Amino acid sequence: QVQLQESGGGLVQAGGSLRLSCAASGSIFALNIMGWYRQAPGKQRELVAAIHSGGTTNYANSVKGRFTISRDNAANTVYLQMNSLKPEDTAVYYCNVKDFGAIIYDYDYWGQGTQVTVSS
Amino acid sequence: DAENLYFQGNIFEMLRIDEGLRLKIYKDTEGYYTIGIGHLLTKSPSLNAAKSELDKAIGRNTNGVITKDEAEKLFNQDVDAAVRGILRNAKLKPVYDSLDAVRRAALINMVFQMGETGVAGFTNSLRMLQQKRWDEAAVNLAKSRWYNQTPNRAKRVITTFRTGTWDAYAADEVWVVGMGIVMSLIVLAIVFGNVLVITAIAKFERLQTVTNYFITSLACADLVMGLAVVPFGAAHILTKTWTFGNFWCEFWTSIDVLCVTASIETLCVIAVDRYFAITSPFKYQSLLTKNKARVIILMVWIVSGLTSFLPIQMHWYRATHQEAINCYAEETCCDFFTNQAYAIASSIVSFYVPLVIMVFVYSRVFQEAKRQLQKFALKEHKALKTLGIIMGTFTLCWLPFFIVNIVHVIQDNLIRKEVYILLNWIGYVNSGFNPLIYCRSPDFRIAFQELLCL
Ligand SMILES: Cc1ccccc1CC(C)(C)NC[C@H](O)c1ccc(O)c2c1OCC(=O)N2
Ligand code: NA
Repeated sequence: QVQLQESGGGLVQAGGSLRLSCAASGSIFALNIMGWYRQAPGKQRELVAAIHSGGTTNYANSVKGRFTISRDNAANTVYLQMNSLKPEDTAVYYCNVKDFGAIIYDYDYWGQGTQVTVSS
Repeated sequence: DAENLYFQGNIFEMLRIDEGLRLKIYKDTEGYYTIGIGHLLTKSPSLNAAKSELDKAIGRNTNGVITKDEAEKLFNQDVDAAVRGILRNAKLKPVYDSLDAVRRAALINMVFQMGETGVAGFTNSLRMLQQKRWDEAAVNLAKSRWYNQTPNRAKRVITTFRTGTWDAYAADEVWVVGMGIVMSLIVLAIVFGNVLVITAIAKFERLQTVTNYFITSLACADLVMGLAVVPFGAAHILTKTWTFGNFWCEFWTSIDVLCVTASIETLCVIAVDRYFAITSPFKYQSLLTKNKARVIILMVWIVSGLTSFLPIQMHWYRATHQEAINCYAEETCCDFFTNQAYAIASSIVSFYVPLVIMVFVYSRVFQEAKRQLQKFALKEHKALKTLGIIMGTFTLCWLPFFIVNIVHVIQDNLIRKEVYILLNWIGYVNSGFNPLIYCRSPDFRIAFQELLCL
């Protein structure tokens, strides 16, 4: 029963920069993975950038060097920096949280979704 | 009589409950050497005096250990000598004749225990039994030295004198019946619960995760438990004997230790798996492949086989004492005897090393959750409660057995056989609990419903 507020998306020119932002409202376990997924037009949902509660990160092989993920102090907010945007980065970006409350498995919380359109 | 239904009332099943069957020499409540079904060997404090009297009675060199067959023949002789002792005596025979079938057994019981001469010393209580004053004799007998030494046995015998029925012994068989159905429910739960888990993972392409690859192994180990180990063990206990010869006795025993090892070691592997899955998820995903995991599983089963089928089939696990020698020879005996070496080595592998790793790893999780990038709120309490169930259920079910297993190795006779078996069975039911612990994921939950179309 927690919420994920997404913000930052919109229209952007090719090669432009954009900053997605997601804040986690509620009580999430101290160990978790907060990140972003995307759905390209007519393609499957793909991991973009993720960040473990312990600081370490992970990116798709198509956004490495261009996209960078970071997080806030204790507000549990995650900022996604997207530089050098390409037309193939045009998709729907969902904010995601993997909560390890159960240890054995993981509980997913999703965001509402924010559109990002890159002017080809 | 036309009676072949269970619990016919007589002296034989009555004494078997009061005395019990013990093949190796033991000490009674007084300290005298007794063997079989309450057979007094001698009153000499020397164990060699006991053995010499025993060898004379049986007719061979027994080394303190007789067979079931020999024990029963001693039983009937001791019963017949009690009946002959009653009819020879002048105080016992008048009372014995004037008693009913049920109250005759209660008298024989007393004579069987403290001898013809001793029982005839109960002048007043025999005078009351003769005049059919059961409740006075009941009160009176409870004031004797016999009531203070073995009160539990006396109460039953006194009650048999008072009521004149088998009330004090009738209930003993009801509990065996209640025991049997519970075992069935255990087998049912273990089989149904685990067949479900394995089907859910095999059928759904989405429960095909690394962690679930370890669950499958844990579920497989628990499956063979409820199919092979648990039922055959139930029949062994219920029917009092073993009816599958020596080969299947050690084959079954091998399956027992094999699955218990593979189960607990997997619980250990899962704990480590979840540690890396949680503490360092990016390294965990890239390093631990499905092939690497399927190698881990193979090794856990290989170690399991090394501590089960290998030592057992090669008879390395075997004890050397006479009671173990006889049981290994007897086709209808499948009692479990091992040497210090095996019982210690198997316990460390099957339980103790997994235990330590799991306690360590699950601590590192709780301790590292404190030191992350972060109010004393709700989500942590519910999480702490989870591992309290995870680690608690494992501990509560297997720790009491493996402790006792060790204590029986250090000091002999410290653990009664009944306890060792009950605690072993409390460990068996952990195979039923596991599918309720390791399969609460939303994916398992959805799979479980679709599988049985709820
Ligand atoms: C056959 C019989 C007769 C009477 C009562 C019980 C049984 C069944 C038995 C004892 C075989 N259960 C095996 C038990 O679950 C077990 C499991 C893993 C182990 O590593 C060990 C172990 O036994 C002690 C040990 O040192 N190692
Ligand atoms: Na045997």
